[PDB]
Amino acid sequence: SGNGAQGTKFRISLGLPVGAIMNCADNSGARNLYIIAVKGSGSRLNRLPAASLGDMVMATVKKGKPELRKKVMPAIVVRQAKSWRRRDGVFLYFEDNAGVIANPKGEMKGSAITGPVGKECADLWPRVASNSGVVV
Amino acid sequence: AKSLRASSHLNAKSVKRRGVFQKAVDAREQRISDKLKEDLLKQKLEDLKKKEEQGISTSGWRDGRHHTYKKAKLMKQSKKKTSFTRF
Amino acid sequence: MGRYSVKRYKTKRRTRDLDLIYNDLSTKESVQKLLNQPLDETKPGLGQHYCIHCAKYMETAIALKTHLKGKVHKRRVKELRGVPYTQEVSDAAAGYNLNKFLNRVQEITQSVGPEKESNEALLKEHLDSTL
Amino acid sequence: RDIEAENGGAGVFNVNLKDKYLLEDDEWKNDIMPEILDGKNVYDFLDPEIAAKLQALEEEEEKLENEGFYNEIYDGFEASEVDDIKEKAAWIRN
Amino acid sequence: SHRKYEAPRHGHLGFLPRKRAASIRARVKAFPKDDRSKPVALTSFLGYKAGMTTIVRDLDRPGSKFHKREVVEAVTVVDTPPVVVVGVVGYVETPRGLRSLTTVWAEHLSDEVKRRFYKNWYKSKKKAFTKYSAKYAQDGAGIERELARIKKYASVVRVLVHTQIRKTPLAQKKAHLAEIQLNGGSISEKVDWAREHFEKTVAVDSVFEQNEMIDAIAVTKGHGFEGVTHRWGTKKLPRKTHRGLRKVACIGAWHPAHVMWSVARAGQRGYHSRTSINHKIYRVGKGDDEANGATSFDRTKKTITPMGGFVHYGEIKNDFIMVKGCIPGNRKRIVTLRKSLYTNTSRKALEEVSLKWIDTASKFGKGRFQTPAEKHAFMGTLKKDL
Amino acid sequence: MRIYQCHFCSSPCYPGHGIMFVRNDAKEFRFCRSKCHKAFKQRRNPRKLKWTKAFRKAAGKELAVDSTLTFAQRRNVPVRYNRELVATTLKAMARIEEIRQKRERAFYKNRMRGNKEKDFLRDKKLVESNPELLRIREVEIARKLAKEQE
RNA sequence: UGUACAACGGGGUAUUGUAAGCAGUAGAGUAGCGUUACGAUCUGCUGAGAUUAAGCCUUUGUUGUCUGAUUUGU
RNA sequence: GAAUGUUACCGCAAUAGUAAUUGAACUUAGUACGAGAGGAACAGUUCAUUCGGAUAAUUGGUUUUUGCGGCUGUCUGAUCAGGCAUUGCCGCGAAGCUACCAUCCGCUGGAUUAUGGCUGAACGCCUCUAAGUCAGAAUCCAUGCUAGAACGCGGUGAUUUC
RNA sequence: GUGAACAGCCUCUAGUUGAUAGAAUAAUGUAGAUAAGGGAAGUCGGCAAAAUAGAUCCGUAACUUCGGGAUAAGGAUUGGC
Ligand SMILES: [Mg+2]
Ligand SMILES: [Mg+2]
Ligand SMILES: [Mg+2]
Ligand SMILES: [Mg+2]
Ligand SMILES: [Mg+2]
Ligand SMILES: [Mg+2]
Ligand SMILES: [Mg+2]
Ligand SMILES: [Mg+2]
Ligand SMILES: [Mg+2]
Ligand SMILES: [Mg+2]
Ligand SMILES: [Mg+2]
Ligand SMILES: [Zn+2]
Ligand SMILES: [Zn+2]
Repeated sequence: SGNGAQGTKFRISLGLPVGAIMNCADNSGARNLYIIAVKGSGSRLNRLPAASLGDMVMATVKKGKPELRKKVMPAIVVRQAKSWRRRDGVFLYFEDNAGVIANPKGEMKGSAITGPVGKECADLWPRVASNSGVVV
Repeated sequence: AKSLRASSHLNAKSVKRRGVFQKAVDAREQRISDKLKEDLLKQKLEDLKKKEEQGISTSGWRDGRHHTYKKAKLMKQSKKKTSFTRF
Repeated sequence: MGRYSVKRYKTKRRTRDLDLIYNDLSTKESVQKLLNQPLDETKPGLGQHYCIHCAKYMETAIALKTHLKGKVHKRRVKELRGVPYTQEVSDAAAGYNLNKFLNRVQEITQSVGPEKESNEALLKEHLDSTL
Repeated sequence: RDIEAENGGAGVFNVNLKDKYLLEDDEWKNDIMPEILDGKNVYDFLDPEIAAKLQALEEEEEKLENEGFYNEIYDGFEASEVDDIKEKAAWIRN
Repeated sequence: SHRKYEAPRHGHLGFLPRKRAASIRARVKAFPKDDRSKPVALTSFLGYKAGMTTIVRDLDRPGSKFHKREVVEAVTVVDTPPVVVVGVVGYVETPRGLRSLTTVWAEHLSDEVKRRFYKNWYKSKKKAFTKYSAKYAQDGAGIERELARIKKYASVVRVLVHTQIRKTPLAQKKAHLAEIQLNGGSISEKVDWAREHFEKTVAVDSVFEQNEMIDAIAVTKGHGFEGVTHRWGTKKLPRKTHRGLRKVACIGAWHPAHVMWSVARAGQRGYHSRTSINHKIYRVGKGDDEANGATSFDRTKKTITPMGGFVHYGEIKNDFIMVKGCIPGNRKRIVTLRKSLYTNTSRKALEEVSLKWIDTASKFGKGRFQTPAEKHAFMGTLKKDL
Repeated sequence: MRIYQCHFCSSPCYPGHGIMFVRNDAKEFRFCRSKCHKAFKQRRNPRKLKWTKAFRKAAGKELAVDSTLTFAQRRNVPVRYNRELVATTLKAMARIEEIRQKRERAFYKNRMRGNKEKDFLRDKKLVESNPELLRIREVEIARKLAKEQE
C-alpha cells in the first residue's frame, strides 16, 4: 500500500482515473496536478488505473512555476469529489479533487496544506496530518 | 503467496484448530443440546397441562403388501429378462 | 436528474454560498480587500470589476455597470437580506440548540445586520460614483 | 505488553479500556451507556440538576393546568337549527 | 496463432450448466461429519427469507483499523418458526452408495404437511396416511419392527420435518418437507430421539445460537432469458456493430469446426441452486419478545419489523435469525440453514457480536422515522387529528 | 452513534441514511434524503419551501420557543458517568416529550380555533343563496317519505 | 360453505408540495369621487389536496362467488 | 416431452464439469547477522489486487407510477377541469431493475515430483536403491461446489361404484 | 393565434379516420432518451453524440485586391405586473 504509508488501507470508491487533473492544495507553487499513474494499481485488460482518497500517484504539473513543470513527481490525493462511504455510517464527498506533492517516503515538499483534508488520508500519512490545518 | 492448498499453512491451521476453536465449538454444542432438552421438556409440560383439562425380529417381509409387490416385481423381472443380478 | 439541472449544478461547477457572501459583506475590511484585488492574469478583467454580492468577475467596468442595472443582481441582493440560514437554524427548527440560535439571531439583528447594511450602502455609492 | 503476551499476544489480546475508569463506584465500570431513546440522543439531555430543571418544568405545567391552558350554538341559532343548516349545505355542495 | 494479451476467462466453468433448478427448495448436498461422542443434534433448519435491514455494531477485533469503533453493516432477516418432526429415515451403506432402507412416520399429520402430497387439495377426499395411521393400533407392531430395522442396519439417520407455514404472512398454505441429518450418539440413540420427538416442534435456538457461522442454501432469483453481456460479463461491441453489439464478436476462429462448450452463449440467468458459507448469526430473536428489535444502547421498545412491514413480505411474528450480509434467494423464498462442515479457524468465527442499533425505518420509501410514535412526535398535530 | 438533523428540512438522520457534503471551510452539511440534497444543490430556500421545519417555525405553524425546547443542546463539557444520573435522565426525557406533545396540541388547537365559525357562516350563506335547489331537495325527501309510507 | 376466495371500502406505510372556494386592508402604482375601481403577487382557512399495488403491509365493514370438461387400474 | 399399472412425496449418485489468486501491514524487531552502512524468516494477527458467486438494508443511476407539482403555444366563452405538441418541456419521484458507483461470501484429507534421508546388498570398502522404507511442490486423486443417466436406482403415501 | 415569417406547433370551413387483427412484454435488433466521478485514457482516425443557436446592447485580431475578413473572437441581458 505504498512506501511511507502507515498501516493498511481499506477500499475507497475510485474517483480519479489516469488523465484526470486535480487542484494542488500545498504551497509549493503548483496550481494543478495531472495524473499519469497510480501506485499499487492492479493489472486488468482495458481497465484504467484509478486513484482514490489517500492514494499516491505520479503527477506532472500543468499550471505553476516553470522550474516546477516538465517533470514527474509523487503526489498524495487529499480530496475527491466522488462520494465514498465511511464505516461510521455516511456517504460523503468534497467539492473538488485535490492533492499535495510528496517524495517517495511520503514527506511533503511544501510546509502547509490549504483546505480540508480527508480523515483517511490524514490517518494514512503522518506528514499530511502534520502539515494539515483542517482535517475534515 | 501460499495457496489455499499449501501444506504448511494447512498444518498450522490444524494445530490452531485443535485448540480454542474446537473448545468453543464443543461449548456451543453443549449449550445447544441443553436448550433442545429444555424445549422438549417444556412441550411435555404444555401437553400435560392440556391433558389436565381433558382428564423384535427384523426377518421376513415387512408386510403383506410389500411381500406381494416385491414377489410380483421379481417375477416380472425374471419373465422379461431385465434383472441386474440374476440370469 | 434532468440534463439542464445536472450540467448547471454539477459539483465541479459550484458557486460560492450565500452565507459566505454575507460574511464577506459584513466586515468593512473584507469589502475593502474584495474591492482592491491584486492583478491576476487568470481572472476576467485582471481580477478587477468584481461583484461581491454575486461573487462574479466582469471583463469591463461597463459590463459591471450593466450587471448592476439588472434583475439577476437585484435577485441576489434581495436574497442576501435576512438571516443567512446556517445549520443552527435547522437545528433550532428540529428543537436543538435553540438558545444558541436565539443568541445568533439577536446578534444578527443588533450588531452584524446594520453594519452589513451600511457596508452595502457604501459599496453601492462607491460603485455608482466610480462607474 | 507482558499482560498481552501472557493472555493472547499482539493482534489477539483484547484490552478492556473501561478498567482504567475513575468512577464513584467500581461496579459502574462495566455499564453500557444508553445513546438512543425514542428518536432522541441521550447525551444532549444528560446534565446534572436535570431533576431540579424537570421539577421547575412540572411546577410550570401545574400552573398552566390550574390556569386552564388545556380545555354548536351561535347568536340566534339552536343546535338542531345549525345541524339542519350544515346538512342542507352539504346537500347543496354534493 | 497466440492471443497477444492475456486475460482471465469470463465466468466460472464449475457452475455449469446454467439451467433452471429442478426444485424451488435447494438440495443439501453434504452434512457435517458425524461424531458419535457428541450429544444428538440436528444438522440444519428451514426458514423463509423476509428481507434486509441495517445495524450498527460495536466492533472488538484486535489488529484491525476498526478495533474499538463502530461499523454500519447490512443484515438479512430469516423468519424461522419452529419445525415439526414427522418422520425418520434410515440409510445403509452399499458398494453403490447410500441407500434408504425404510421410513417411519408419526401417527398424526397436520393438513399443512398433508397438502404437500396433493396437486388439487380442495377436490381430494384427503385420504393420505389414513391407512398408515392404523398401524399404530395394538402396541404398534410394524412400526416397532421398522424402528428395530433402522437400529440394526442403518448407518445414517435423518429426521423428516416440515415447516409451519401458517405462522408466516405467506399466501401459500402448503408446507415444505425436508430431511435433516441427526449427528450425535449411536444409531439407536438417534432412533429413540426421533421416536420421542414425533409430532413435536423444534425451535431455531435449539439448533443454532448467536455468534455462530452457518451456511445458506437456496435457489437464486430468476431473471429469464438473458444475453451474453449480462449473463457472462463480456465487453460490449462498439456502437452500431452489424448484427448487434451485445454479443461475442467471434464465437470461434480455430480448427475444431465446432462451438466450444467454454464459449459464452445466451440463455437462462438466475434460479440456480447455490450454497454460500460462513455467515455469522448476529441475533437469534424470540417471537414472544416485545423488544426483539432493541439493544442495550437503544432503549426504544420496538420489534424487528420495520414501519409498514417488510416490502412484499409482511410482519415478523415468530422467531427469527439475523445474519450479516446477504444470502442467495429473494424475499419470501424458503431457505435451508446448515451447520458448518468444518471447524472454522478464523477469529471472526470466535468474535462476539454486540449490536448498538437496529434500523426499523420503512423500506417502502425514504424512511425517516423508526416508530409511528416518533413520526407523530416529529410532525405534530394533523388536520384530521383535531 | 448519533441522530443528526437534516440541514434542509430538520428531519432525523439515522446512521447509514442520507448523504453529507463538506465545504471548503470545514462545514458539514448532512441531508436525510436525496430530495433535500438536490434542493440544496439547486440552491432553493428552505425558508421558502413549505414542507420544511424552518418554514413552519418562521411562519408560526408550530410553536418554536418553549421551556420543553431548551432541554436539548450540544454538550461540549462532558460529565463523569453516573448510573443514577443516567436513570434520572432516561425518565426525564419521556416526561419532557409528553409535556411537549401536550403543549404542541394546545398550540395547534389555538391556531385552528375559529374554523367552525367560518364554516358555519359559509354554510348559512350557501343555504340562503340557493333557494331552488332546496325546493328540489324538499320534493325529493317528500317523495321518498311517501314511498316509505306506501 | 370456510383463521374460504374475490370486488370495493377502512386503517397504516410512502410520493409530491400546500387543492377548489371564500376572505383580507398586505400589494409597485393608476383612474374617478379619505373612500371606491383595476391590480403580478402576498397572507389565512391548509404538511393541505391528490396518488398509494398494478409484484407494499394490514383488515370485526359492504356486496357477491364456490363450476364446468378430459383421462387414468397391478 | 410419449412409454413401460396410475399418481404423489422424500432421496441415492454413475458420469460430466470444477476455482480461486497475488501483494502489503502489525508482531516476531531494529532481533538473528554485521566494524559499520544496513537488516530477515517460521509461529500468532489485519487489510487489499485480480477473479468468481450472489444480493438491493444504505448511497448513486434509471421513470409511462405519465404519482405529484410547475412552464411555453394553442383550443374547450372565463373560473374550474382538461385536449394536442410522434413520451411537448422542467423539478422531485416510490416500486422494480441495477453499479468495484453499492454490500456480502469464497476449505481440507490422502498420494507424489525435484530434493533431503534410513536400513542395505551388488562389490568382505562404500553407496538414498537393487528388495524394503521416512519426509517433501501452487502438482495429482479425493473433501467441498454445479448438473443428475430424459432407456441408472431406492424408500414411502393414496389407489376409482355403474 | 404565436412568431421576422407561406418555418415549427394549435385551431375554424371543408375532408379523412384508410394501411390484417388479438394477447403477452425473454434475449438480439430498428428508432429515440438519461446517467455518479473522470473527460478522448476509446479509435487507423473525436466516427457518432454532446455543446452553440432567436433578439437587444458593449466589443471585435492577423491579413487584405481596401471591397472584405465579421455573426470574427469575447461579454451583459431576456418572464409577469
Ligand atoms: Mg484495450
Ligand atoms: Mg454482477
Ligand atoms: Mg425500498
Ligand atoms: Mg506467518
Ligand atoms: Mg397549456
Ligand atoms: Mg548404509
Ligand atoms: Mg433421471
Ligand atoms: Mg456522466
Ligand atoms: Mg489515444
Ligand atoms: Mg489504444
Ligand atoms: Mg477567421
Ligand atoms: Zn451582482
Ligand atoms: Zn431532509
